[PDB]
Amino acid sequence: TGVQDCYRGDGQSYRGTLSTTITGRTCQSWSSMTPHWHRRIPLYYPNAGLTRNYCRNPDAEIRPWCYTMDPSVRWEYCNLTRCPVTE
Ligand SMILES: O=C(O)[C@@H](Cc1ccccc1)[C@H]1CCNC1
Repeated sequence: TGVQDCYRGDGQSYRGTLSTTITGRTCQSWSSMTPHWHRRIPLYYPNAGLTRNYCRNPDAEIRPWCYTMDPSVRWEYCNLTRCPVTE
């Protein structure tokens, strides 16, 4: 058996609710500008599902990511694995 939650391709299609980074930090809400001010917002990325603080990939990084709630760490890849391509 595989995982319950995972991304496919580069994860631009990911619409799950994972909200922690590879180091366990909490993702910052996309609509919030604190601790990090940014432009990965629906104004610029209207198709990308930038909702709550869920891991997403609006700008075609290699895998899903988020800004973090740690003021010293702007962004990280999320703690999300790639869905098995095969059985
Ligand atoms: O830090 C950011 O907001 C951007 C890059 C950026 C830095 C400075 C100015 C504009 C863009 C990253 C987040 C993950 N993908 C690109």
